[PDB]
Amino acid sequence: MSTVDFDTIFLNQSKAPGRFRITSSGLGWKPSSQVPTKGKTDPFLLPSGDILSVSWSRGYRGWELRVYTRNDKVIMLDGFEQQDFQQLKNEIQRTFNVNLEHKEHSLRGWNWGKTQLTRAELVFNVNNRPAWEIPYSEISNSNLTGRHEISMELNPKTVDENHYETLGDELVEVRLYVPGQKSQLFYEQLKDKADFDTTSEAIVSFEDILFLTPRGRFEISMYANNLRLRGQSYDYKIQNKNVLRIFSLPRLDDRHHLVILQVDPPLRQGQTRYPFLVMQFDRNEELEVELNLSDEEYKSKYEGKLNRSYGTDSTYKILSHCLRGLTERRVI
Amino acid sequence: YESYVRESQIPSKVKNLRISIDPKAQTIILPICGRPVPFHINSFKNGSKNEEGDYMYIRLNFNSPGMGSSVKKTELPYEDGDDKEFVRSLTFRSTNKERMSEVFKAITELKKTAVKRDQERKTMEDVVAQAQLVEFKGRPKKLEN
Repeated sequence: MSTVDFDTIFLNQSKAPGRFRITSSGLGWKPSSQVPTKGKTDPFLLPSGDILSVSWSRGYRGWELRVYTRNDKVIMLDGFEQQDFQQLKNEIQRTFNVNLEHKEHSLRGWNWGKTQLTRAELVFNVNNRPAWEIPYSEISNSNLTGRHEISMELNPKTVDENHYETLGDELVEVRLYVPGQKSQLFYEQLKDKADFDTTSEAIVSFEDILFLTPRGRFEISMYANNLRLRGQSYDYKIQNKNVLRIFSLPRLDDRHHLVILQVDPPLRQGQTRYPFLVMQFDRNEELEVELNLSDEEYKSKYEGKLNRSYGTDSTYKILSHCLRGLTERRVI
Repeated sequence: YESYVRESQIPSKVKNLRISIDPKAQTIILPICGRPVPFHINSFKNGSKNEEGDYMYIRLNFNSPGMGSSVKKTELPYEDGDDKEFVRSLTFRSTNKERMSEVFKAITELKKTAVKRDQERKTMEDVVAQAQLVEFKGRPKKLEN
C-alpha cells in the first residue's frame, strides 16, 4: 500500500512543521519532533468518510490544501510546493474519489466586491474571484454597528489545550459595509448559521461629544482603569491615573457648558500637544444612562461613587459624575 | 489600479503569516486566515494604532461610500456600484510592538508618497503640452534682478 507523505507541512497555520500522510483510512498530520511545543504530541487524524471536497490554492508558505469536511469544518494544510500538485491530485482522486479543485484568488488590491455565505466559510469575491475566505468556526461574534455596517469579531487564538501555537499577525475584527435597502438580512443569515451571541462591554459610553480641543467629534468609552476617546481619524487611550483635574464650567453664552480634562502626559497629534481636553455640551442636552456593571461589582467597588442608573439629567452632569467616580478626582 | 497580476509577482518575503508591505507595487498584504490578501494603498483610507496589553491592535480603514474621503465625485477610488459591498476596516494584533509600529509608519509614508505623486500629476494634468521655446540666435533683450 503506497503511503504518500509530505514533510514540512503546517496544520491550521501551526508554528511547528509536521509530517502529512495520505492513507486509505483518511488524512493524518503529526508535528515534527524537533520543536519543544508545550502541547499534546498526538497526531491529527481526519477519517476518509468526513472529506467532502478539496481545494488547492496559494497560501503564505507556498501552496495550501484546503479540505472541506461534512461537519462544516475547514482544515488548512500549507507548505506544499507547486510540483506536489500532480501527485496530490492523483492520490486524492485514487484514495477518496474527490476532485482536487484549483482555486485562483483575486490579487487586484480592491476592497470592494460581493460577499457570499458558503456552507462552511464566508467568501469575499472581487471581480468574480475569491479575495479571502473566513471559516465560520473562526468567527466568535457578529454585531450590526450601523444601518449598512456589520462587524465580525474573530476568536483571538491565545492558549487553548487543543490548538497548536499560531505564527504571525492575527486578524481580530472585520468590518463590512453592505449598501442598499440588505445588511440586516445578511447579518441574520450569518448569525443563525453559527448562533452568534451578542455581548456588551464598557461601563459607560457617550456618543458624538464635541471637543473644542482637540477640534473634532469623539465617542467617550469609560473603563475601570482607563478612558477611551474614539475619533474618525484618531483613537486615544487615557489611563484614569493620568487625569489630574476635571473642570465643569458654564460658558458665558448661557447655552453651552464646558467640561475640561487636564491630562499628564499631554495627548499628542504630532508636534504641539493637548494638556487640556475641552468638551462642549448643550445645557438642554439630556441623556439617560445605565451602567454596564454586575450588582456584586457595583456594591463592592462603586457604591456611593456612581449611580447604578442616571435619570434623564443634563449630559455634562452625568459625564462629570462618572469621571469623578472612576478617576477619584474632584470636579472643580 | 492593480496590486499584482501573477502570484509570482508577490514577493517571497510574504512567507511569515504577517503584514508585508510592497512599496514598489504600493500594496499592503494582510494575513486573512492564511491568505496573502493584497490591499492597494489607493483602496486604503486611514489607520489607527492602539497597544492594548501585550498585543498591538491596528485598525486599517479602507475607502467606503457615505461621507468618506475628501476626494471630489469626479474621481472615485472605487468603481460605482449600488450592489457592491466594501471591506470597511480590518483589525490585526501582534505580540511584537516595535515591528508593528514600524509597519504602521511605513503604510503611512507609502500613503503620503502616493498622495504627493497624485497632486504632482494633477498640477501637470490640465497643463497642455506646450511647444519648445526658440532661443534668439543674437544678443537677447534682458531685464536683470
